[PDB]
Amino acid sequence: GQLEKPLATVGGFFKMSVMTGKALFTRPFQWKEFVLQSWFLIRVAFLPTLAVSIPLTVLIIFTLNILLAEFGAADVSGAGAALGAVTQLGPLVTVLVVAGAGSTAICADLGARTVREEIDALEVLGIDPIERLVVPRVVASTFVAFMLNGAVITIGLVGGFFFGVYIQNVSAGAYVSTLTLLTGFPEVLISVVKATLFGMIAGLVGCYRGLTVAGGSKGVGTAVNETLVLCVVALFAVNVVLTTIGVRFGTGR
Amino acid sequence: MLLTRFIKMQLVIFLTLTLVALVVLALFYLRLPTWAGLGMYKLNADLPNSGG
Amino acid sequence: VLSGRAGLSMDPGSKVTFNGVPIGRLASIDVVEVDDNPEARLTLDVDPKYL
Amino acid sequence: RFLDSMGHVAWFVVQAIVHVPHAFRHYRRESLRLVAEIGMGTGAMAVIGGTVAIIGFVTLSAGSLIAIQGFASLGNIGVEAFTGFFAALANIRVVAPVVTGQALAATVGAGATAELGAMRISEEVDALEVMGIKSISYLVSTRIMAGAIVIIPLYAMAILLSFMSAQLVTTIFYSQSVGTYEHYFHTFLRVDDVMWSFLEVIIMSVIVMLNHCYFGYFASGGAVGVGEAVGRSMRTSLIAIVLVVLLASLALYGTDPNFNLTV
Repeated sequence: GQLEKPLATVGGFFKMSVMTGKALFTRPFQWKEFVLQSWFLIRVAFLPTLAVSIPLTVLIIFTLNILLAEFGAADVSGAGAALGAVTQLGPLVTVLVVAGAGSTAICADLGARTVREEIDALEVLGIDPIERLVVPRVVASTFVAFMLNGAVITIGLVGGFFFGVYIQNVSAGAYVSTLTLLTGFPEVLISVVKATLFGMIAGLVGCYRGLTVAGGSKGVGTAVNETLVLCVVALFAVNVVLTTIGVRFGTGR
Repeated sequence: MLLTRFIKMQLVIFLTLTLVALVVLALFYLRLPTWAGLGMYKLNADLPNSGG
Repeated sequence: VLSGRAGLSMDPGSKVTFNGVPIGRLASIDVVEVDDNPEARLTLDVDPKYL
Repeated sequence: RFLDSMGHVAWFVVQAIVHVPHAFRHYRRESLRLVAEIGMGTGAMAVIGGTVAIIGFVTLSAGSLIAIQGFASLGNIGVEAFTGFFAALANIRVVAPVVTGQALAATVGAGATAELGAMRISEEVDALEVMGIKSISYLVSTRIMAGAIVIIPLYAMAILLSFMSAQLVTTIFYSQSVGTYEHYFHTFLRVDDVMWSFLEVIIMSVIVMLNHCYFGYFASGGAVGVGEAVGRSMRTSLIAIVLVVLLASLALYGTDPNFNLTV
């Protein structure tokens, strides 16, 4: 009985996601809502994404450079600079600035629609919310996560190059020539898969929590907080699983 | 005022977790007695060169 | 410190040692023309405790 | 506008800081209740463990990631006995402070923003002001004191679980000997780094609590605006945490890296 309580919400989320997939592959797509939600997520989670990605990659590059300079092998730093940035820094900054901003925004928007009885207004008009609202939001979440992951990886690599060369006086040719030493097609492919899955899961969780808001006076805030916590936990677990799968393939081996 | 004995229960379990975590981290992971010098005596040496 | 050649794997941030213990670090390396011959000049930043 | 907003947040943080002794003397039971609520969560998230469980799961995941990728790369190169040396410097310098900060931000900060927004909407702040009570001193200063009291155990648990996860992944799943891992871990880990990391986490937690209390205290727009306040507070908290960790690491190890391997 103790496990049966969260299992009901788990089943509701899973059934809602199954219906979302069915509406995506069966019913006509909502291009207008998809465009609107894509631009909304981009405008709500682009500047924070850079503002979190730039200092974090600078910190990682600084730590790697000092540790390797003491180690003596300061010419292979770019290798690590690539290896983290493609496979962990990109998807994890995507996790943070998607779950914090876009997932919470989707949950708040759908909760606002629910408490204002707009969902019931759609439902009494014969329309299905899962096809008109959830599908464009999940697709927009996936698209924005993909693009943001690409931008994060690129900006992180460039910032690491500039910091290491112009501050810690490492050699630029060693940075650019060692980037591909440990990173190849498997790493960028697993990064793309991570970003796509993270965006899809964040969109699904945000939509499901927004549709099932409790109203009241703290229901929307509680729903947003629960959305954020669930997204962080689920995306970290999925990142662990996908990291294991990706290192099973490997560029070095 | 207050003292609902459920907040008290949360407080005492949190304090137990705090003490356990602090002691385990200080002893088995950080080795604070070794860093401070508990149970150790000082010894010196003179070398012709450091040798790194 | 002047020398015939700087030496490979000698870059700014290299440790300067006395009797094997670090006392400072290398600041910069340059090429100086002495009697129509290039030589290496190294600038060292040393803690004045050991001077 | 921009200067006006900066001045408003500066006034809020100054007023919250200067009322810490007043809150400490006048309100002790409230501080203890907030300590319990922050440590063990509230609402539906409290039944799973609250902030402790979320922090533990996220830090275990981060340590597992470090061990996994680290061991894979070093085994590909060949020098795989350095994993214990690589994991520790990964956890202390970059991974554990930032990750614990983001998890603390999410759980505690979003909960505080939601609570203060609900109080603002439900006219409870007006009720406190009518009854002759400093609302900032009663709410925000108490939150700050509770966060300062609770952060050290939380980050101690986070560090402990990150180290445990890295060691377990390396020495059980990858079957590395425990002796080599423990040697390279305890030989190349300095307690000074851990102390400075604790200071970073304390400062970061104070800043995060101030930011989230600001976003929740001045909420508007009914129940709908509370969620938007939570989202904005989360974005600001992420940026502030990363910036604090970067600045502290740049200041500490700019000249002395505090790590020796070669001669």
